[PDB]
Amino acid sequence: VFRRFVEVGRVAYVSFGPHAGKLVAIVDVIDQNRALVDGPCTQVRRQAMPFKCMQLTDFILKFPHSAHQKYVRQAWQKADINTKWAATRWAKKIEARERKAKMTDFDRFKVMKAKKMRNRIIKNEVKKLQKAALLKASP
Amino acid sequence: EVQVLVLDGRGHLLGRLAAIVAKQVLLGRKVVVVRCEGINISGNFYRNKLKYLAFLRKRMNTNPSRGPYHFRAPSRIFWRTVRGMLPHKTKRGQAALDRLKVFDGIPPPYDKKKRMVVPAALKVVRLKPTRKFAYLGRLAHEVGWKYQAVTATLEEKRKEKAKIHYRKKKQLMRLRKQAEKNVEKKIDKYTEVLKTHGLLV
Amino acid sequence: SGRLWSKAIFAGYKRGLRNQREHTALLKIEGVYARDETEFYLGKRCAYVYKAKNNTVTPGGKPNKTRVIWGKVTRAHGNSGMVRAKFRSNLPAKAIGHRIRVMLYPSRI
Amino acid sequence: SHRKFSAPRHGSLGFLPRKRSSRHRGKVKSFPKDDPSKPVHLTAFLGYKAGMTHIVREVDRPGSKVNKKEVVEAVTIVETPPMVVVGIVGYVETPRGLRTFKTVFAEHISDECKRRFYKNWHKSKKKAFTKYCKKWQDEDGKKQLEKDFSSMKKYCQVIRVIAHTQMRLLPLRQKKAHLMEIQVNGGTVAEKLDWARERLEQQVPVNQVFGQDEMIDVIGVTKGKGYKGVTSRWHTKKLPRKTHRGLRKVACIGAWHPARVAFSVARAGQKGYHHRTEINKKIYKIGQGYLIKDGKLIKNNASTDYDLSDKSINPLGGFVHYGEVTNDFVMLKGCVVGTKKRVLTLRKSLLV
Amino acid sequence: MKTILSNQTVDIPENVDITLKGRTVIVKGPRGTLRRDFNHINVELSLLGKKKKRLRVDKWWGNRKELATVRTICSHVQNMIKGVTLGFRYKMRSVYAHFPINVVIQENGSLVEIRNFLGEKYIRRVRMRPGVACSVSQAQKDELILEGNDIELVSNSAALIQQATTVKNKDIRKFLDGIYVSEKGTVQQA
RNA sequence: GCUGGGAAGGCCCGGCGGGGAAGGUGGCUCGGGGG
RNA sequence: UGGGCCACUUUUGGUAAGCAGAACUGGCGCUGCGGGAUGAACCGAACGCCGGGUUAAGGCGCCCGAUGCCGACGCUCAUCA
RNA sequence: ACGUCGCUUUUUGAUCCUUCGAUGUCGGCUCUUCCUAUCAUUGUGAAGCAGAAUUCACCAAGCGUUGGAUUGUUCACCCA
RNA sequence: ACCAUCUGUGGGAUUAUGACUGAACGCCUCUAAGUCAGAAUCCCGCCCAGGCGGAACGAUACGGCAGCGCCGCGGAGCCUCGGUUGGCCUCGGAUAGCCGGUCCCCCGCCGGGGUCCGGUGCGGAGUGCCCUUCGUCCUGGGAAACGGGGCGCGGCCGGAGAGGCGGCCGCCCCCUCGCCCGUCACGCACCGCACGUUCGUGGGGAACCUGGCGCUAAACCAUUCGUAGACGACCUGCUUC
Ligand SMILES: [K+]
Ligand SMILES: [K+]
Ligand SMILES: [K+]
Ligand SMILES: [K+]
Ligand SMILES: [K+]
Ligand SMILES: [K+]
Ligand SMILES: [K+]
Ligand SMILES: [K+]
Ligand SMILES: [K+]
Ligand SMILES: [Mg+2]
Ligand SMILES: [Mg+2]
Ligand SMILES: [Mg+2]
Ligand SMILES: [Mg+2]
Ligand SMILES: [Mg+2]
Ligand SMILES: [Mg+2]
Ligand SMILES: [Mg+2]
Ligand SMILES: [Mg+2]
Ligand SMILES: [Mg+2]
Ligand SMILES: [Mg+2]
Ligand SMILES: [Mg+2]
Ligand SMILES: [Mg+2]
Ligand SMILES: [Mg+2]
Ligand SMILES: [Mg+2]
Ligand SMILES: [Mg+2]
Ligand SMILES: [Mg+2]
Ligand SMILES: [Mg+2]
Ligand SMILES: [Mg+2]
Ligand SMILES: [Mg+2]
Ligand SMILES: [Mg+2]
Ligand SMILES: [Mg+2]
Ligand SMILES: [Mg+2]
Ligand SMILES: [Mg+2]
Repeated sequence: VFRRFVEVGRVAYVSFGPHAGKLVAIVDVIDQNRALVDGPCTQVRRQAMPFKCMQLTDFILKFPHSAHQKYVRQAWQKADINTKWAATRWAKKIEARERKAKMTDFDRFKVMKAKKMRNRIIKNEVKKLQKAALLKASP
Repeated sequence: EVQVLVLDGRGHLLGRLAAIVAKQVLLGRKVVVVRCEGINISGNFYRNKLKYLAFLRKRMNTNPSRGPYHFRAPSRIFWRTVRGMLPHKTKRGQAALDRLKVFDGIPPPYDKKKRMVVPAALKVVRLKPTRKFAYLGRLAHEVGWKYQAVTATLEEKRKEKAKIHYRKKKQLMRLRKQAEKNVEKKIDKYTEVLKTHGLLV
Repeated sequence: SGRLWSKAIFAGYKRGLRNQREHTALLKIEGVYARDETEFYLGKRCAYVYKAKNNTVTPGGKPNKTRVIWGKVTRAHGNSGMVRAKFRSNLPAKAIGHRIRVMLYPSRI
Repeated sequence: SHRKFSAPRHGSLGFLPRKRSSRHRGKVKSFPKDDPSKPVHLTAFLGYKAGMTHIVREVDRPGSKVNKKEVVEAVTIVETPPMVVVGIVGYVETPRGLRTFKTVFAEHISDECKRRFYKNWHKSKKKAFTKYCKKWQDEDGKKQLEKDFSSMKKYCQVIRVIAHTQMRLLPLRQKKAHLMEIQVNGGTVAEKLDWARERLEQQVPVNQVFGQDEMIDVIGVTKGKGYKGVTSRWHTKKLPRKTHRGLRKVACIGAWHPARVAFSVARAGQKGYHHRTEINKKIYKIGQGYLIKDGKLIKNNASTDYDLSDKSINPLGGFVHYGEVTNDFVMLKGCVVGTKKRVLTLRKSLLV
Repeated sequence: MKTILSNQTVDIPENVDITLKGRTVIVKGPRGTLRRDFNHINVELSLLGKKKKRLRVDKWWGNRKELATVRTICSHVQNMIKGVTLGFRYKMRSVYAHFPINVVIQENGSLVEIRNFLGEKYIRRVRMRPGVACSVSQAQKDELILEGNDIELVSNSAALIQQATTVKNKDIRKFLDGIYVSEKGTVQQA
């Protein structure tokens, strides 16, 4: 059933806390509740971190457990996570959620205008498809 | 809010849901709870049945017709639980209690309306998966409730009619997605505006 | 052409369990469910608008049955987005659980 | 301290509101459980307590001292002229109980039935159901009537027929008929509506409801006794003759605590005119009632195949405080609640 | 202490296949189909091999009480494989001192009639569970053969017969009469 | 500002090295798989 | 005024006592207020009439002000928790 | 057994907090309800339980637990 | 009047206990997960009462000006009660899993399964969606033109758990408008200021005028009955064959 696992090299996304919104790599695990955590290319220095604020991604790096930050950074940079992360639907929903929050009053007005026209054109075509599909005369 | 809050009672713990509903009605909000037979109580069933049987024992020795009134319907059981969390002997509390409407099953006014959920009172998040719980409908049935079978048949009828609505809703959505593909050239101008501002990823 | 005020609820007076201080009221503002979000509403004018039987003069309008007790948000109450408000006259107890409008007038933005 | 010697309590607490019945007829309160496998039939009937007599029969009970032995047995005669069906009621099962869905009344409601709808038939102008009977003739009304039957057929779970007795066949002073909802059991809802529809305005004799030597339940109101003391109402022990302020009392009506008089203590009040249902009353005979084919035939009422005498069930000089029994009658074993000419409800046994 | 992983694997034979729908194991052997859900246990079920058909049960972060359920599921699954491949056969002997216990098997082996248990006139009517067939053996004089696919149902059907023939108000050490499960075994003997 | 004139840590593949190992990499051995 | 009573601790008689008798300090009596649901004596704190701020002891599911913290680590299932 | 830990308030003491401008003081009679530490009855387990009988224990207070002689008696004792 | 006679009832979850399967503890085990049987106990049924609790149905006020119902938002107004300040018209649910889509198979043209393809910190997302209000006048480009709006009529269908609601046609009568981007100017621009902005033609009570369609009754007292009864109350009768 399970597809994403806590393991050495597993890249996790920080949901809350001082490092919310960052990507980190799991270097080691301690006492079932915390893990040795290091994001050298995402500005998170090595430190303990509860598993509760983590959300596992699909990226797994290859380095030995408790390896130095240099080797984690080399593994992170080779097959770079930063560009791969930005291309996922997960990240671009985070980005879309961010730009919607920063939308100003003028942008809200222009979105209201664009949404109005888009919905009327779409909902026109829905009626046309409905009316077309209504012509069913067959035994 | 000024509109009525319709809460689905299935999967919700009795006391946890009652605490939320009690503060809502004290804040002037109208709350409707449906499917009170689907409400859960933590602890194995036998234990929770003993608690109500102990409640049944509390009666005025001199005149039971005046004593505590033991309601056997799940909706009235939940209603009494909320009443224990309101100042029901003051005019403010009586006004709040009159803002609560409780139902077994989902009656015709609310069967066609969307029903809310309180995560802080849900069994799946509030209760460990290895713990035992009891269904309010079963507890009510075995302590005096008389309408478990008819409510089940009517709930099964309601579910069949809801499936038809969901298939029409899904068919409509499929047609809308096809429409978006059909009119894409005359829509990309407004699609781009939505995407720049976080709507329509 | 618009609501132009935030919806708030007069939950009750500032109080201990067995002592009630009626000069200040605790308001629950809709959508504000944490203390860190109450900063916007501090100092904002709040109004308890109600109707009575006899007509009263309306500023810039014909007399009608609408009356109002004005106030303002003073500070945050608790950790869950409640605010304390002072009104020119202590709010009547019949208004508990009813509408209080927050005006946005003294804007700091 | 504990009472010195044990003794069972006087009277039952299952009949506690020892009050006058709110009704005079005696309602069924529980019809036999319906199973669609059985044929469509009626479950209840109304009769009138004519009087009592006794019979001689032969007992066929093996292993008994009375096997192949004559016995005499008190029987009650309940005059049962045929019902007239004048309506149909539909019920729908709800999580709040059964609620009446729709009622359809037949055309041509008899005057004796229409008297039930009035408190002063003398000063009345007999307008009841005058505008309702017209919808049985016009086209809008008939279409609306067909919709009502169709809605009953698709939404109702149990149906009942409103049937009334025939006063003018009785020897009583009362001309106001008695109406009862009689449940229809045994079949689909469509089948029991078709059965009920074709019995509208018709007569249902007691033969079609009950049969020979079957056990039925009798529902009625007991004889009134007025306001009575504890000695008669609860059959408590009479106090010794030396008692100062009265001996037909209960000496202690409670202890110091709970500091109130409890609901279980015997106290003076109404006795009689209580609603009661007695189960397991055997039908010893269903009498044919008087007939005229060429001459007055009265034999069948009280003639037995051993007796062969041209005599009616009516005693010599008539049933005391009732009159003469002319219609159908049911001969029940034993005694039955109520005074003479008291309306009784006969219900099919709920038991197997 | 919470153990990270407690796992155990059962080996599925070739003539029987196992299909998983969540924690619902469907076993489709030559003798029929056995289906049973385990949604009351929070475990992970996986079909491993396409060649040898391994089924692995895993519990993650389990306490002592819920590590005990790992082998319970495996044992239950192994009985499903055993039931649909060989079946379950319970042999019961009717022991008596004086009154012989007359057993009559009614429709399709689903009803059992016990007549003369301890010489009393009451007739014991024990209904077999669905999918369980009772019969009178032709090998020994006083045997009952209970055959079926589910060990739960076959054994509970046998317990129903055994508990029906219970001596009461007497010394059970002296009045040993009754019908008792003699051996528990399979059909087809493989 | 002080501290062990902070402790760790980052970069300089830290370079000349030495030693230790194991929650043992590669390799090798044994046992189970995909062409 | 010359009837006292209560609490920590020490302490005599008594099986013990919301019993009887002493020592020491504080209290109630003479004292309201916050908390202990409730309560002479406990905990906090002693009081003119008020506004603002902050606390004590005690609390922050709902009654009922305050956790509506993405609180931390464990322990515990009770058919009289 | 020697020891030792409890429970109860249906005994009797101990105390004197309430009542001395008054809470009618024994027993019986009558009547209701409650408890269980179960005599009987229902369902069970155990035996030095062959059967019959009896004893120990469990769930258990739904139901019942009587007529009399002597005594004001509560108690007691006997008859059935 | 046990001093005569008649009648007195079914089910469910389960206790004790005895078991099944089965680990823990490669054995065993009634227990841990999961199951079975199980009683004067418990709950309900049967039975008694029937809520400041509902339902269905009937009849609903004159022979004279006399009361009432429905239809009209029909109008002019009074007295009184105030709340509120966009909507969401619905799968079932699982949580050691879900959601969507598609070809073959089976069910009488859609569902139901088996592949296969996607999504899953839910984006076919309630952290969401829909509607979005300054109004008009010149004036072009796009959207549409298979359009809109008629308390216009008429017909039909679906909804019963409290349906008090929703939908679809036919005919008719009007706008080429209304939606987006532009051109073009105007409107009390009331000279900084609050109760503004909606639901709303709100609820309730008397009363006037205005048209149409309709209705012409009961209850109580008094009298009587005695199936009833302290009194109330209750069961009854009172010009037709
Ligand atoms: K207003
Ligand atoms: K006594
Ligand atoms: K002095
Ligand atoms: K002195
Ligand atoms: K004592
Ligand atoms: K005393
Ligand atoms: K005294
Ligand atoms: K005596
Ligand atoms: K005596
Ligand atoms: Mg006794
Ligand atoms: Mg005297
Ligand atoms: Mg084994
Ligand atoms: Mg014996
Ligand atoms: Mg003195
Ligand atoms: Mg002194
Ligand atoms: Mg002292
Ligand atoms: Mg003293
Ligand atoms: Mg003094
Ligand atoms: Mg002093
Ligand atoms: Mg003080
Ligand atoms: Mg205090
Ligand atoms: Mg306390
Ligand atoms: Mg202050
Ligand atoms: Mg508190
Ligand atoms: Mg609060
Ligand atoms: Mg006194
Ligand atoms: Mg006195
Ligand atoms: Mg007194
Ligand atoms: Mg006991
Ligand atoms: Mg008698
Ligand atoms: Mg057991
Ligand atoms: Mg069972």
